Amino acid sequence: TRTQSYTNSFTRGVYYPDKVFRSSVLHSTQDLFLPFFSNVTWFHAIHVSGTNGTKRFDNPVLPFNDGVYFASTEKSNIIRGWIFGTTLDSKTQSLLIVNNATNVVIKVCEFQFCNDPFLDVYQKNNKSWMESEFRVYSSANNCTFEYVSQPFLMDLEGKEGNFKNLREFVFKNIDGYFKIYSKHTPINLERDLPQGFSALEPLVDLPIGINITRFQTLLALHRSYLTPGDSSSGWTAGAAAYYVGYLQPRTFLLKYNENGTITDAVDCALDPLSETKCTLKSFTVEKGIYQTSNFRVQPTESIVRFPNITNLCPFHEVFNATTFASVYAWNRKRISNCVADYSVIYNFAPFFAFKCYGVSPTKLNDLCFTNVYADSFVIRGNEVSQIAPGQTGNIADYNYKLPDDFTGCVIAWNSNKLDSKPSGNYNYLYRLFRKSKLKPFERDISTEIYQAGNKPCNGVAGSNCYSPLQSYGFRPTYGVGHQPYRVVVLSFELLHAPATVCGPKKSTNLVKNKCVNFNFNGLTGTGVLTESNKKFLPFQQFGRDIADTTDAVRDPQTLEILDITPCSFGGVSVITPGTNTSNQVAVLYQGVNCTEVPVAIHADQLTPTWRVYSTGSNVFQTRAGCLIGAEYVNNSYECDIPIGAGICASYQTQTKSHRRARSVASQSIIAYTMSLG
Amino acid sequence: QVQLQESGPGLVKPSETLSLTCTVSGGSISSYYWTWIRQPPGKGLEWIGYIYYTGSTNYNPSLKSRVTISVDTSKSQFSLKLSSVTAADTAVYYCATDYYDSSGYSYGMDVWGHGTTVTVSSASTKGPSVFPLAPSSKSTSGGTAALGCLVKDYFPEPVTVSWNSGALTSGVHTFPAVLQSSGLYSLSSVVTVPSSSLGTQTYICNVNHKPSNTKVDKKVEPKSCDKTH
Amino acid sequence: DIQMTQSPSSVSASVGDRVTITCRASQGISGWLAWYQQKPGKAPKLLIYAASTLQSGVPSRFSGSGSGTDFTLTISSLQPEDFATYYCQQANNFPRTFGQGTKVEIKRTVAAPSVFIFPPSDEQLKSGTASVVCLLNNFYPREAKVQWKVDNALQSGNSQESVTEQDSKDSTYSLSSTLTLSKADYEKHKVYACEVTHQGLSSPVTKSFNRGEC
Repeated sequence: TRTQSYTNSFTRGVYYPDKVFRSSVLHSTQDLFLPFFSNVTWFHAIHVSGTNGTKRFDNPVLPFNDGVYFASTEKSNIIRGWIFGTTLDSKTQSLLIVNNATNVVIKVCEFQFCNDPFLDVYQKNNKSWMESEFRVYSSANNCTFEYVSQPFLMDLEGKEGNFKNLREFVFKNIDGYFKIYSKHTPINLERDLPQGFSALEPLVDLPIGINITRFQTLLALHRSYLTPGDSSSGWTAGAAAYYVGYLQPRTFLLKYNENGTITDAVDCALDPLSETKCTLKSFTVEKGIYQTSNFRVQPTESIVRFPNITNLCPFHEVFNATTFASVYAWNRKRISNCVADYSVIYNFAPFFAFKCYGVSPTKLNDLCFTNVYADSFVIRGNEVSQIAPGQTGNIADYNYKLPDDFTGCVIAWNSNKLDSKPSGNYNYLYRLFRKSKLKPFERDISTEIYQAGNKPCNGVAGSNCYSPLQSYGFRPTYGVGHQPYRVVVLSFELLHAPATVCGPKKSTNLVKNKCVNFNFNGLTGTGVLTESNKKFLPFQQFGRDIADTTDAVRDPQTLEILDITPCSFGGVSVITPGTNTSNQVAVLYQGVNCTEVPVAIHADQLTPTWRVYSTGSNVFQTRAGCLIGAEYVNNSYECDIPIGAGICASYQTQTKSHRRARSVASQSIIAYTMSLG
Repeated sequence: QVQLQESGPGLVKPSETLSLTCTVSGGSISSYYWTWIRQPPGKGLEWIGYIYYTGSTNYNPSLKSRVTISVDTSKSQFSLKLSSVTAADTAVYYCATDYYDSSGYSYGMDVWGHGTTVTVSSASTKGPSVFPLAPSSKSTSGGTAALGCLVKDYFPEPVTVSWNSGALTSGVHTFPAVLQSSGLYSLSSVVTVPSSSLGTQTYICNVNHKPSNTKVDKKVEPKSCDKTH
Repeated sequence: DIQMTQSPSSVSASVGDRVTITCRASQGISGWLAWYQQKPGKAPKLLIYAASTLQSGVPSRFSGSGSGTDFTLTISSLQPEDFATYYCQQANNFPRTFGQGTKVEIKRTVAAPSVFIFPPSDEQLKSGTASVVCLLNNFYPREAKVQWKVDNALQSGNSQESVTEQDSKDSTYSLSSTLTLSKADYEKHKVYACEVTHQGLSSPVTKSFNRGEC
């Protein structure tokens, strides 16, 4: 059995989210198919050599990633589809049996047979039972879950004859994301995929997580005869053939019209033409060069390893404590060696303010802060807004005096039902008579009075002196300003030390020789995380380099000198002549050795290794690196596209182009030298 | 949730060295100032110093040039090397966690240990020869019965005398150690037990000694007053 | 070096009173003090740091106040589980000194102990060093004069007492009176009793335990 390979132009597009958008180009990093890749071309033959002998190309294809299963059927060739995990009756199964008025999905662990045939011939008066024949199964077990979906997830139109359908699958643990559509080609050419753009929308999702490692195709026999030329052959000789693809986690681009339809699709890791469309949110690239990324991408799973801690932070003992204190001796309690869970905080009260100066509350959940302090106090209602960076000293800002560079939140809420009393309201006080402005995070517990110039007041107020710590009077007979408000000012600290307070993120495994996403102890990187031999201090983390780019970070659990080298060469420019002129790009390398590309060593579209090639696309060495994709001529022109080191690029036809002659030249890429005249 | 388990000697000869170990279990050594603190018997608390993770020591002017505190960041441990030990150094050493924040706060001792007495002497380590206290018939005035375990002739101070492997909790009394004329301590563990259970439950009295390593047990039974039936 | 000094060395009161322990110093600490607690023999557990801020798991009965040199600690309700020695820790400079200890006592009503004298065990008689113990359980404050008596003759200081600490639940004490004697000193006599002279026990208890008779 010999199989061929066919390419895809622009098909296999799928909506990533489940919402509608209008004039919004969203960029996401998920799993989707790649055009211009090889697809298997299993040619299915329908023949019979006996009553029990059936010949059909039913091979156990291995879906390391999800694959496209086309539906190029005439009437009823493909009706179902099998999915196995081990083919040994050890994992849950799934069947998409979408037949006439019967769309029952069975997910029972069964070991039926090795080859599954399908016919539409009633065995013995099968009009009373279901239309699905009982020759598919051989036993029965405990039924876990079933589906009684009424709508048919199968497009069948026996009038057109051609079936250019697109179907994809998603093997996620959350849902299945079954996307099925159907189109029709206007030309009766061979069984090839037509060119053009197309998108798929989800129809039915399955919340059952099943480990899928083996895939099998299902075909309907529909022979009913043994000799060619009958009412089922010759006139309807429609032995079909289907293709299978594979997924690779890359970055995709999608556009949404005013109605919500996708027009085009751009993959960053296909050609240097499309690399400029991802780094810059645009589809009409201008003439010149741009700074983009190489063909490398991110893998399926990321690494988010955090320090080994299993203790919960005592945030409950902070917010809903029994009794608070006046703001001259605010209760500041540090939190360390625990796991931060910023979810029980919202379960306390309808907070009037949640101003998080510094770290945004979105990323505040997972950053692995060094230490966390919890300052709790009761301030006046209309004076809560003064507890913030800035806010020049008011009558209450001389007690806390938040600094100008704060990296925490300010949670506050009214407590009139726990603090206000008819008589007992003098327990809460505030400092009013101060000498100088306090320092950030500095308390000034004191009972000495302020001398009023004339005579030194020695513990007695008398004529003009006044005792400090005046009462607030938080009685339940005021408005919304003169009410007690319990404020919890969480302050996060980030110093060079092993982190002790992290978010609720699990710890993954270590994958060295792979370009996985770097998320160690809050640091975000996208380089090669492998073993190195750098020199680090014993208790020092988050190492840096001569530049501000993070070069190495020690693992939080098992100390390890692991450096972060970039997955791309970085200095890989892209010469774009414009999406409205041509589609030729000369790749520029900024001071690098011979082309390696560790990720795409032998990709489909490889610009180097084109020494013996005509009409442009040649390799040359420059002072700023290597020039691949153009030619060199001893002529000179203006600054059309600057390459560097006195060399520039220009998109001209050729040096020999006469409009009155019969010799018409191409429009390849040619590079010239710069002249001063 | 940090804990501190202490470990070290119990009897140190004079003029020698003194070193114990407090293992950190509950977090990494990068926040607290894991150090020690001494407490002589029947007097106040005296400090020792503080050692950070970045090798920073600072002792008291009294015992400055007699202690060298160290920290093992690899196995998460820290020890206190006390040289020139004298009779005045007999104290119950504790491991505590101090921390002062950069802004200016001065959080006190949050996490503590359990205490390891360090006696300075040159005597023996007599652990065995513990005797029980059997009850009688006239010792049941009120309905209960006292059951004691006279720990006699034992030099090491720290004892963890329990009852029935930590089962009995009510009535267990631990008297303070008292020195005899020969230099050996003597104690007892009397538990209030009702007379209705003198012959049903077990009366195992455990005695553990860390330097002696003699964790022997013994059962308490009443004296058989009827020598004929 | 700051020398912390505590004025009240022993605050004896009853359940429901308020104890006010003071702590003065030489150099003025701004606001950083601490109060500890270690009841039986354990390590001093922190209660209020920075002299005003309580710690996770500290009852609301404790409350600190003061500034400069004078600092106080006000226990609102004297729960039975409060008998301990409270300390004060200066936490301003590097050398952190402590106080002198405040043995807070609880004054309950008058109680009557149980003697429960232990007869000479036969196991310790084989070695030759026995000791008859006079026990006292659940009585009033430790003020008690336990006098031994052998053959109608008082001893001459050949005994050792061990006064325990006040209980955490019933707020009572305990006392043992070992009578250490040699083999020859524990065979010429037969009468062995401890005279109990307590405030509650008006009549002196003449409970006697003969040497291996009962």
